[PDB]
Amino acid sequence: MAKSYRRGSSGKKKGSRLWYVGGSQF
Amino acid sequence: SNVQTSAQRDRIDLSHLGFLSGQIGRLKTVSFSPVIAGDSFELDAVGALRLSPLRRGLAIDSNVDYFTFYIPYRHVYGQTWIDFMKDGVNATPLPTVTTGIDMDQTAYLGTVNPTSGIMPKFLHQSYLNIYNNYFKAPWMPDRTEANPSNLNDADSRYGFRCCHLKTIWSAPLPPQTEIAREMTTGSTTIDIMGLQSAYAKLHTDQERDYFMQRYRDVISSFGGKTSYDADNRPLLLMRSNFWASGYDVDGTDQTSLGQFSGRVQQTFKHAVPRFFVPEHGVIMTLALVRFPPTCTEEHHYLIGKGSLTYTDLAGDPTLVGNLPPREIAMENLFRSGGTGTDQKFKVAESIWYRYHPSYVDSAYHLLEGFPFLQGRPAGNMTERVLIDHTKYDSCFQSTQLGQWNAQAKFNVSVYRSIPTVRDSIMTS
Amino acid sequence: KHAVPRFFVPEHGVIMTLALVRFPPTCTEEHHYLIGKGSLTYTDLAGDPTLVGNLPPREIAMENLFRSGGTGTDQKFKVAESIWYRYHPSYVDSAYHLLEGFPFLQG
Amino acid sequence: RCCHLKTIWSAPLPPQTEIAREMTTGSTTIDIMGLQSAYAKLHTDQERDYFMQR
Amino acid sequence: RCCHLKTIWSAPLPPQTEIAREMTTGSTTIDIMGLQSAYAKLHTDQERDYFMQR
Amino acid sequence: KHAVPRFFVPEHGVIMTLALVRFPPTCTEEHHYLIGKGSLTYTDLAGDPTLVG
Amino acid sequence: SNVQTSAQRDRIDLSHLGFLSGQIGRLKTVSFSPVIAGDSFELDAVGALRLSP
DNA sequence: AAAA
DNA sequence: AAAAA
DNA sequence: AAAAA
Repeated sequence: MAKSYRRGSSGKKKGSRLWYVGGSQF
Repeated sequence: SNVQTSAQRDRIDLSHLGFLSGQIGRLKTVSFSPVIAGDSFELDAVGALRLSPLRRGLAIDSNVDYFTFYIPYRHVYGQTWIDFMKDGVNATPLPTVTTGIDMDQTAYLGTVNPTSGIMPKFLHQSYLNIYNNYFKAPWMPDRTEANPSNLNDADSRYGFRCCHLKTIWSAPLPPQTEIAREMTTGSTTIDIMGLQSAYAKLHTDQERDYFMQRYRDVISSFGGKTSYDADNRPLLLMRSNFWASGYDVDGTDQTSLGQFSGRVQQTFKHAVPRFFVPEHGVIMTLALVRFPPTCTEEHHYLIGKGSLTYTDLAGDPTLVGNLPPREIAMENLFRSGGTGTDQKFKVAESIWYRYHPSYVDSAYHLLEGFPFLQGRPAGNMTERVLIDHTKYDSCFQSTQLGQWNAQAKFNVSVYRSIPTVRDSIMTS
Repeated sequence: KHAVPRFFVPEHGVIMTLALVRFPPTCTEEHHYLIGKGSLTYTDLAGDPTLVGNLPPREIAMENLFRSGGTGTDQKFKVAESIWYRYHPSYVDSAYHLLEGFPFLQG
Repeated sequence: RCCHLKTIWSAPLPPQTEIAREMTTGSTTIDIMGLQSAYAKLHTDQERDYFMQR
Repeated sequence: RCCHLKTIWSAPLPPQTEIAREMTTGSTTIDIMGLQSAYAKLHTDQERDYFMQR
Repeated sequence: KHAVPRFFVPEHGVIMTLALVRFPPTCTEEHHYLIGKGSLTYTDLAGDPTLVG
Repeated sequence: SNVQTSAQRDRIDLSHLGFLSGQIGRLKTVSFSPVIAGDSFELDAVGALRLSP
């Protein structure tokens, strides 16, 4: 009954990477 | 080693969620996003709006408004902002404002109150500029609170009270309206050329009472125009208007078999066209919820006056278009209305032949579940035009989410010349 | 549906399947970094590419992001120099605080 | 227990992140070729802090 | 009175032009990450001396 | 001739026109920098791009 | 920070004016221009010559 | 070469 | 592969 | 942009 404003917390990522924790993290 | 001096245009995602609530007829900030000069900004909001559960079924729909504005930092700080950017790295930090100690003392600004009690002033000052230029009545004075902590609990928690939808009583003629204008003729003589000059000066005064109370209105009458930087006003980007509807739920047990409960649930969209940001500043979004102003004990003017003369009833064009505005009392429009000086205002000479009021039967009076103004709007002219949310408490069931609540997703995409995270963390 | 393509098993062993359920991390008392810092300098607000891409990482406290956040050594970590211009947090109105039924991190 | 979805506070820089790096220059002199070598060694350390821990 | 047409003597570099910029290194050590930050601040000052005074 | 394109006046104000007359700055007793310095080093004369920039 | 080691080919303007006088049958220098190895040089002089009345 |  | 299909 | 879409 409500797709966009109930699924996810932000928009789609089309740009540079933001987070670097030292490797893969899942 | 390697010093970086420029950056490519990158797509930055500023999307976030919003959980919003408020009262009827109060302006409240729902989203904001600081911007940099040279950015390319675009916004799209999708969500659902709800009211508190009703005591009865659906009777009257509500009206919802969404607004978006852009305010440069130069409008907030002035010359201080100019010296800030010219100095560079060693510039003086910008001034701040003081806030309260509770968690909800800045809810009208769309943010949680920090525990330090100190915040930048560009959100508070931008809110005042928007309200004084677009939402208050042109004839009432400006709001000039220096700090958020100077507001009362109601204003900081929910926002400033706005004006009702335009009616005969909620949109009266401005208080500086004259019904007479005197001249200084001689004891037994009169100058008739001076009489012509008197009418010319009266016409310019009436123009500034009805049409031109702001500087940009005076320039517009000459045929010119002013930029938003000339009078230091916020720039409107987009406005959206829609009505909220829902459905009904039926009770099925022994006691409630035959009664109904209405719930309002409406999806909406608020799309803003692509905007080129010329200077550093902020972009804010606000919401407003109102009901049509229906009063239970309101009747026709001809019914309330009782004794009718030729001027009242004939509707003769010569008399209608050549007489000064008439002053009437609240008694002539509402049951138990007043007659004193604070219950008096001025209207057009034959306004009652251009509109017809709504009728509410006496069976609906003092009945919970119907959004109505029980009786009449009280107070002076200032209190009569502004909406009071406590009068709608009889329509909703008590809840922690106020009188309306919403949940929206703001899709924000901006093209920004900023270095990547990898560039920022690697020395070489 | 969870479909796995055909696999050739080279040696003796086991094949295991696991599940994980999570919510997006929304906190009630979270605000913007510029709001939490209060006094803003040229480096914080101007967004000048020369300063953003040539400075060491900045260390911030939990107080700058959350109400009643800490300042001690255990409430300190390091972020990018201008990370606040690359994301925007979610806002939860104070009417939703301490209300049962909403999946939130209270505080 | 697993990790939250990545945010500013749930995905911080690793705790072995340095904001300074010192050299051993002379009392009134400095080797500038040695300075170039110092930046090269700092770059490899930052690679193993942000990208290569496995 | 206005200005001459631009020549070497009638269009000199602005009087707020520096030929040196000092740092506060240690007695026997230097931070090299701090050295990178020093060049960044010098670049913005030179921009406002040659191009951006308004 | 001094022709100004059509202009829409947005507010009350004034429109002014001014003039300026100048000569190219030629000085009688001016000489080359290399002549005036006299003693020339490698930096002055070689024009090496690494040193110049 | 960033050390420069090379440069592009740029068009340099070395035009100037000359006010010259002399006597009959004497050799006199009227113009000069120092040059660097690898340059591409071109010259064109236009003027008017006068005698005393 | 980086959005590793 | 958190970010409507 | 309060006035069925």
